[PDB]
Parts: sequence; structure tokens; C-alpha cells
Amino acid sequence: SEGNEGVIINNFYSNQYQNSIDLSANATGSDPPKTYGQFSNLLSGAVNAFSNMLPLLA
Amino acid sequence: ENLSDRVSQDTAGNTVTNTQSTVGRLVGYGTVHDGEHPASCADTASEKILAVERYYTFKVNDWTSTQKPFEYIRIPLPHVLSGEDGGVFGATLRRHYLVKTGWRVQVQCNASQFHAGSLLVFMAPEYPTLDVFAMDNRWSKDNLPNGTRTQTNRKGPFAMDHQNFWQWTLYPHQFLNLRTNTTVDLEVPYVNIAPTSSWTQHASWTLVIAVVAPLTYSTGASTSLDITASIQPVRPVFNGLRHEVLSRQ
Repeated sequence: SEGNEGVIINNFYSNQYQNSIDLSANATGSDPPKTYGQFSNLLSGAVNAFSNMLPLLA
Repeated sequence: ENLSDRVSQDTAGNTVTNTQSTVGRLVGYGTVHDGEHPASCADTASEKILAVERYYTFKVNDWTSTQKPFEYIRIPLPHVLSGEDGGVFGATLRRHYLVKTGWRVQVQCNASQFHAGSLLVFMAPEYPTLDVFAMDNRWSKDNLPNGTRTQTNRKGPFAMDHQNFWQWTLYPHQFLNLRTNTTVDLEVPYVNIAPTSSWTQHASWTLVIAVVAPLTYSTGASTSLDITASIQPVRPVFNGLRHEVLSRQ
């Protein structure tokens, strides 16, 4: 059930603050999101296709 | 080691050449000998002899540290293959008056990644050879670049056998650069003053091997690099059958 609290008013602090956050873990693991934000260093020119090419060795 | 789109084979009869470091086949004048009959001959030609359309392989010489730039070795055609080393080619050639053919060559020379140097291999029509049309014996810088003039012709500007080697690359050629390749492949079509040739007195094409960047290496590296060649007559067509030349020499 619930405890000993019987106030009519909506809790002034939201729940994620008033209480701990119950989480549940699934047995088989979970995939991290793909990206944690948009910060990134980028590697360009990695590959090919296009230059002063095919004078270039085989 | 040698790679992939650089690994290449060429089958000629019962003959096949393989290289693991090619740079492609340079086809001079951009055409190949078609094997067509000479329009100046009423007689039907003997053509398509399998025993003749193959590669003849023999050694040219030795490349050493000593060669200087532009020293060369000449291999007159068809003459070099008219003897015993010419097999059925030679044998057929000595009994015909006339021959019409193209040439397909491969010259070979290996060193290592610790050697430095480069050869220039070219093929040239009407290149001035020895009188007797034989392969040069030793490397020479003989009669370059103004030709051979008469003893007394003290003030003559030059002779018609001049050869300005600074321009030898105008000829169908390929470089044998030790850091890059081990073989050079060339092919030339038929070219002459007439529709077919009286080969007996004319060496219309010469295969030339010249040093352009002298051989360099540190101690313990191989010291003399042999140079060998594989030559194949391309669709030779013979006419004017008679007895044997004989003095084949």
C-alpha cells in the first residue's frame, strides 16, 4: 500500500526528485543508445574514389 | 613482394611467360601485326605455323654497377632468331625469301627492395645495328649521338646513323625501374619500306636495352643482375620458298 502521508496537494518536488528511481534490468541486456549527445571529432577522407586517378598503381 | 593486377601470364604455343610485377603491355603505334598477306606477292603465304608462334628465351647480358647512363645493347630482329636458337621459326625463315611479322617482347631483370637503378627498354624501326645484324656483345656508348663518320671527315657535322639518346623515349618503350618492376612487355606491329621484307639484308626492328639510372646498392646486396629476354614473332607470314639460305651465320 502506501505509508503515512495524506496530503491533498500535489507534491511540490517532482518524483524523480522526491524519490529514488526504480529501474528494472532485463536479463538479456540492453543496448546503449547509439549516441550520448552530438559532440564529435570527425574523420574525413578516410577512403577514396576520385582524384587524378588511375595513373595510380595496381 | 609483387602483387595482384600486377600478376600476369602470356601463353604462346607451348610457351607461357609469368610476371608478378607488371606495369602493362605497351603496344607501339597502338596496333598489332594483323598477319595479313603482303599484297605484293602472287604466291600464297605459309602462315599460322603453331611451332613458330611462341616465345624464344635467351640471356642478354649482365647489369652492373659500372654501366654508365645511355650505354646500351642492341638485339636486331628477325636476325637474332634466324639461327639455331630460332627453332622452327629460324628453320622456316631460312627457306623463304620474304617474311612479314610483328614482335612481342618481355625483358626480365630482378634485384631487391635494397637495390636502386633503372633501364630503358625500347623497340625502334630502322635503328642502326651492327653490319652483320648481331646482338651487341657488351654494353657500349658507341657512336652516340652524332653517328659514325669517316676518319677524314674531320669537320663533318654528323652521319645518318645519328642517335640523340636524350630523345630515346620517342620510341615505343617502358622503364625497368628496380623499385617498381621486374619485367617490361612491349609489342610492335609490322612497319617497313615495303609490304613484306627481304629479311636477309635488312634488320628492320631493333630491341634496345639501355641504362638510364646506374645500379646502386649496399654491401651484401646482389652485385650483378642478369638481363634475359623472351621474344615472339607475331603472326609471321612467309613467302618465296626456295632452298636454304645455308650460311646461317
